[PDB]
Amino acid sequence: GAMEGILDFSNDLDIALLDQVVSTFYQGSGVQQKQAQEILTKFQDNPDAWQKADQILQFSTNPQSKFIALSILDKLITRKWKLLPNDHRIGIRNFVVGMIISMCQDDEVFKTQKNLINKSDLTLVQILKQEWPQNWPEFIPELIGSSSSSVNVCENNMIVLKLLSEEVFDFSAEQMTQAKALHLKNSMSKEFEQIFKLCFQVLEQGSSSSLIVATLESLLRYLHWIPYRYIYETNILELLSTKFMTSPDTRAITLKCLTEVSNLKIPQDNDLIKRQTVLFFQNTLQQIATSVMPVTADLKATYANANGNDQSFLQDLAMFLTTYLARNRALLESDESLRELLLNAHQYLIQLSKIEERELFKTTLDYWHNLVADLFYEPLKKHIYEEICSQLRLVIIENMVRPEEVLVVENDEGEIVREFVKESDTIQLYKSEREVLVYLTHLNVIDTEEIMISKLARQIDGSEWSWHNINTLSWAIGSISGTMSEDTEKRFVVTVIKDLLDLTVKKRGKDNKAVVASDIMYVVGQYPRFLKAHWNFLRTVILKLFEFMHETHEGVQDMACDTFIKIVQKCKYHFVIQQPRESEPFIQTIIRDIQKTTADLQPQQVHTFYKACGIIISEERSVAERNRLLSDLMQLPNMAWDTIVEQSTANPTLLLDSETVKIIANIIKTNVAVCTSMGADFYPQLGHIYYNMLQLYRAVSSMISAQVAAEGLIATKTPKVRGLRTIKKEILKLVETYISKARNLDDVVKVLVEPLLNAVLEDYMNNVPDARDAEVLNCMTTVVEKVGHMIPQGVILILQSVFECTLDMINKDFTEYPEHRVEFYKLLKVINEKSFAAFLELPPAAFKLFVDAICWAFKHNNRDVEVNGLQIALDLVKNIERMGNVPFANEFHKNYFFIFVSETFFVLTDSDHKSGFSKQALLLMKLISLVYDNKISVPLYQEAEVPQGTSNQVYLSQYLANMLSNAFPHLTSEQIASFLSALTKQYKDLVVFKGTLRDFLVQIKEVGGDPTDYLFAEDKENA
Amino acid sequence: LEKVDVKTMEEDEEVLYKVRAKLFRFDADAKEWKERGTGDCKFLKNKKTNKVRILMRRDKTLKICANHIIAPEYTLKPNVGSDRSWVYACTADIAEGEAEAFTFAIRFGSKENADKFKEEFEKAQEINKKA
Amino acid sequence: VPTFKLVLVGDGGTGKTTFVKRHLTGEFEKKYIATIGVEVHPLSFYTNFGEIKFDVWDTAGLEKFGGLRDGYYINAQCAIIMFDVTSRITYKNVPNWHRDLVRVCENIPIVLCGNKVDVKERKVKAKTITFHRKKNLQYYDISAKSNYNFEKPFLWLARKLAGNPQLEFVASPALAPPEQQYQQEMEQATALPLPDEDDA
Ligand SMILES: Nc1nc2c(ncn2[C@@H]2O[C@H](COP(=O)(O)OP(=O)(O)OP(=O)(O)O)[C@@H](O)[C@H]2O)c(=O)[nH]1
Ligand SMILES: [Mg+2]
Repeated sequence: GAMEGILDFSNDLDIALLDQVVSTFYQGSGVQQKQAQEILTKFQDNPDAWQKADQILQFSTNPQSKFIALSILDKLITRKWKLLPNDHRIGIRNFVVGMIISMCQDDEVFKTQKNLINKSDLTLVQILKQEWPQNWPEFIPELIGSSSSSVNVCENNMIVLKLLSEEVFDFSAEQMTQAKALHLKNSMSKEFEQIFKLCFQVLEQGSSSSLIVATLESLLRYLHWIPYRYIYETNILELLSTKFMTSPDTRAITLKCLTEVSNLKIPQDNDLIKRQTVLFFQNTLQQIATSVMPVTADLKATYANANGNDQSFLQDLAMFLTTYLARNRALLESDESLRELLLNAHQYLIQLSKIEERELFKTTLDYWHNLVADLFYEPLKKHIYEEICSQLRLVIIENMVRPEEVLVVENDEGEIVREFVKESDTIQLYKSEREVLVYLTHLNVIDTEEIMISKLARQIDGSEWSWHNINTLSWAIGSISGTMSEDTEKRFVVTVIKDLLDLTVKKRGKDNKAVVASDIMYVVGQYPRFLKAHWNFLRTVILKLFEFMHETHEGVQDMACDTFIKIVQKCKYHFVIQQPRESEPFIQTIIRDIQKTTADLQPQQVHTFYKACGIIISEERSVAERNRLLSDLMQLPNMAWDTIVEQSTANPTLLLDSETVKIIANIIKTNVAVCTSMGADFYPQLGHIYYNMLQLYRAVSSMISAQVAAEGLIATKTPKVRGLRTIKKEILKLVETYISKARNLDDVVKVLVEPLLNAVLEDYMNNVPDARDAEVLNCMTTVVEKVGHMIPQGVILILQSVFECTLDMINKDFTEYPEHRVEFYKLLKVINEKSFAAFLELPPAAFKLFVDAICWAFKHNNRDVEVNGLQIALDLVKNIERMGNVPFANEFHKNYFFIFVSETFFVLTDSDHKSGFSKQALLLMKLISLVYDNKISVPLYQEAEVPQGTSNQVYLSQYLANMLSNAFPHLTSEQIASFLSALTKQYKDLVVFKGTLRDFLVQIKEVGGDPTDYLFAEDKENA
Repeated sequence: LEKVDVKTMEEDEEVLYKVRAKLFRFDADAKEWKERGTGDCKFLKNKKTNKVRILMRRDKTLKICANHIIAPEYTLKPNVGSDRSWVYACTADIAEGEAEAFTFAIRFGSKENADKFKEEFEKAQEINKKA
Repeated sequence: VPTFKLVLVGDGGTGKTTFVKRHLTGEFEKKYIATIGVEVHPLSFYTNFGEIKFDVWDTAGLEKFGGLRDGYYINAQCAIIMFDVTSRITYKNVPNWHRDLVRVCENIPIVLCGNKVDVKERKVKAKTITFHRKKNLQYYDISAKSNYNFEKPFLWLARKLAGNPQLEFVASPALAPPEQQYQQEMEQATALPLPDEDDA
């Protein structure tokens, strides 16, 4: 209705209506707000809307209308400014400068329309990016003179210069060509002496808190790039660290400025700059202790109360102290007069490390890591920090977070439950805490042992008992494994374990028993050195894990199986020998009792238990003994298998029996688990089941095919068919895991591969798309990777059976069958690396589909596919290059060289594939190099397309000039020719070549880009 | 802002049964299931009326994702995709405002939990019928 | 009761609209349909300080659909910048979103969220993620899919905006619910498989 009136540009713009459209969008709601939104987006996007901007700025009574007019002008200035007659260009600059002056003059508007003034200031800076200084040489001297005219104009000028510095130095890379960015940086550098004088004058003399704050904000940006003499040779560091730390309005920005200075690498032989760096740190800490809070203050409380800007200030202070000390604490460590300042600054960091805020704790911990690693390695330093280190031991011990192996956690209603999600953030924080604590413990193993043992006493006697407290102590105790002598560790671990054992005696109830069991398991898994030297202790520990496997808490049972694995990975030798005073190797006793030990476990935990037994067995290196152990371990699953095979061989309809399918899947998963720990040693068990297994794969396959035909593609989502497909998937995973690890590749080729190919490939090709398992391609990729070099004809079968029918599933869109798409390109990749000759046997129509499939991969946004795509293209080009000056190579270039060049230009240049930029460039450089290095033997053009014997060089350049001219018609022929002249000279130098592509990507977003920008590199080759 | 004590409106109910669950609603305008919430599903019996409702809340935000009487008329049916889920038609759910009809599916950790849910849902239907 | 404008920004595809919808209706939208310009959605939470309300301006991250772009940020009282930890280029763009945002909104609480931490092959690891530190932003690893930390950005914002760090999410009141034609919808709902039967 009426709101659409503003989209009619044949009529005058109605400002009062536009104002109402804008207020409907910002202040209204629901459907009206929605319609106003779509209208304003059309108005802003009209190619002519910039012509209304002056009118809106003059007459609008809505500051949002004016802000959007400025966005309109911003897009013109950034994209089309050069197309514009000098008439429009001067009038724009005049009315934007005029607007800013108006606003500065109106004290109430300057105070109340910050948003609009800051946006107007930004719009002025965009015009500076286009016209200054070559067409506005007076800008800076004038801005400096006009600053005395008015305290609002001076303040606003600081804003403009802050945004100018940002746009030229912090954000130019990737939004301006290299040449333009250099031009602007040079121009600001040449005028900076005048700007610093103004900025310094205001700081020594200025008055208005808001003017001082705007000046310091601009100073923060200049500190990113300006010459060091401005920082150290003026009196500015004394100002920042005294006067501006005292006043709260300037404190936050001052600390950020000093943090920028504090990260600077200083010239080491300059004793006066050293003294200056000491002095500003001295002043800054004195001001904090005087004006903000003394070293003793409880920053944990201050931070939790969150009054005013306290959290931000405590974050800025941690950043300032950790930045300066990581760079300069050596300046403070040798002079005895500075010792108190060194230790006070470390003491504020200790108080900051008590704050409950994970991100801030990680910032301080990263510094403590830097410090304690230096104390561990650097001579004569640890003694200075002894008292800081003591306090830090306590802070880390008390704030330990949950290791990843601890599978039990408190839910929101105070119950101890199995964790549903792994927490990568917390697992990382645990690892950084451990690294710091380990160094700390090496620095004073006596002090660490005393703190932990004394905390442990307060847990046992109940005085400090809580889940939190026993957890953080146990995690800390586990985390320092490896730091004590074997003697000290023995005494310490005996004490800890006896104490945790007596805790599981007091502390009844499901919750308490889960907590303490988690902590005993975590500690015991962390000390295999101790276990290995103490057989009676190791034996008792495993027996206690087997007890924990009967516990009704699933977290506890899960943790018991994982700790069993974790112990046997280190301790397996002691399970395989016969120990003194025992009648047999413990592994025999374990295998014998497996049914009893595991009766209360879920199937997944049982498979883990078998995997642990497999780790033990593979320690035994005589083949006969190891083989018998494997046979004894596999007794239960092999007996279940034999009967399941007899039975379901005699009654195929069992495979529809939910129960039978679950028994089969569990037997195969058990074999996967043992195969995963035994690897090459698993062969004799795989040999035992292999023939009947692949017959089962075939019977299950025919069931699936049948069910789908009888019930529809929806059958693939039913519990029956999903149970069947789980069986096939586990069979493929078993074979893959074995081949993955095999040492005898001859038996893989001569015994495993041919029955495998024959069971799997035809079945995959002949099922409907929804019933094909992507895991088939995954298994084939392992096969080709391990043994491809030995089965060139098998590789050809693989390709014939999966290639065209997979390509057909994934080449309609980018979304459907995401796993097949990923495995497909993995498999094509490994075949192209290892068995390139398979692709030479393809009939030409299929080879064409292969090139098509590579280009398709590279239009994906799915990272794993795109990356494989670009890599295959590179390797294919290399494979072709490697062949002779031969008909196949020559035909390849005649048919596909330009397909690859244009497809790679396409993804480089559209705005949808920015993540593949490096590999697109590498591919392009190699394609250019084939021509410029004279690697292609044959003319790439057709007979009578071009004069007598023209080079591939000049033909490539003509092909590209034409391609780019049609793809980017707004570019001049000159800009295209300069671009290409640069590229074709830079194709050996990745850094330069990519700067050239990036320049092109800037220029294609605008009109009238300067073609000389592509000679940027010819002048650092000059300079 | 001032601390506000205002409460759950479950204080005059007894918890007959509680189970962890994931709730879905059927979207007919698309041909699809949409998740509505994961959390504790509770059967709450009013101590005054002896009426039993299902009240389910999402973890963390504690927002309500099912709030309806367990009507005797309702029937739990299997979904073709699952051995651990029920589907049933609800005629008056107020989790999101005024009463609306839905087809819900509720899925559990295990077939054992789905089985106990059914037994308790039918127990509650009996309570509701005969009072 | 109080309403706060929240602007949600970040690269295309990082999970902005998915995360909002998850909070609005509980659903997990699997498809990617890029937002165009902005969509505005009211979202309320019940707290121990009463109900607090956000108008969530879920903005477009693809440049072709940017719409008014920074014009969306005017009057925002808080913000979430989102990236995806499975795509490095989305974290590389975070300083660009933050720059454009704080030029318009100089003094608001802002949460940085690294989404999709449920994905095995994580590309932007913990030690890379440090942008928030000098910029005083609150940072969470989150996953709209697994719900990992999915409530934390709003809880943190609510505490900042209410100026009360003891604010907590509480159970909303559960009013008593009230006392033939629907048989076809049951036929077909029972015949359509629930998603993620083997995730679950
Ligand atoms: N694995 C995983 N996928 C997610 C997660 N969150 C979102 N997604 C998927 O990521 C895609 C992102 O979708 P959107 O939420 O529409 O993206 P967006 O950030 O709004 O994109 P624009 O609207 O273009 O700015 C969808 O396919 C989601 O299913 C997550 O936590 N984990
Ligand atoms: Mg979106």
